[PDB]
Amino acid sequence: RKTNQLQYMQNVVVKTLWKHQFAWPFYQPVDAIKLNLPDYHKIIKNPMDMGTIKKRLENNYYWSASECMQDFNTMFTNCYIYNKPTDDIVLMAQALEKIFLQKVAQMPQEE
Ligand SMILES: Nc1ccc2n[nH]c(Br)c2c1
Repeated sequence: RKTNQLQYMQNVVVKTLWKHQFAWPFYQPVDAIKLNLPDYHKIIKNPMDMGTIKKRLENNYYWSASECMQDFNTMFTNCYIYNKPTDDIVLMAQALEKIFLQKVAQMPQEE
C-alpha cells in the first residue's frame, strides 16, 4: 500500500489533472522528433511528463510524496524553460499548475 499522500497524488492530483481538457500534451514524454522540437534534449536536462508520473504511482515507484511533487514541478518548469510566454502550451501548463498547487495545498497528513 502506498502512503496516504501518494494515494492522494494518484487519486486526486493525477486523476483531476488527467481529466482536464489541457492535459493531453503531458500524457507521454516529449518526443522531440515527432514534435519537431530542435535541441529539446540539449536544453531540458531532466524530462518529465504526467504519463510517467502516473506510471510511477501505479507501479509503486515513489518512496514518499515529495518525490512525486518534484516530478510535477520538473514537468511544468521544463515547459516554461523551452517555450516563450505567448505560446499556447505555456497557457495550458499554467492552468494545470494552478490546479496542482491548489490540490497539493490540501494534501493529507500521514497517520
Ligand atoms: N517541455 C515541453 C516543451 C515544449 C513542448 N511542446 N509540446 C510539449 Br507536450 C512540450 C513540452
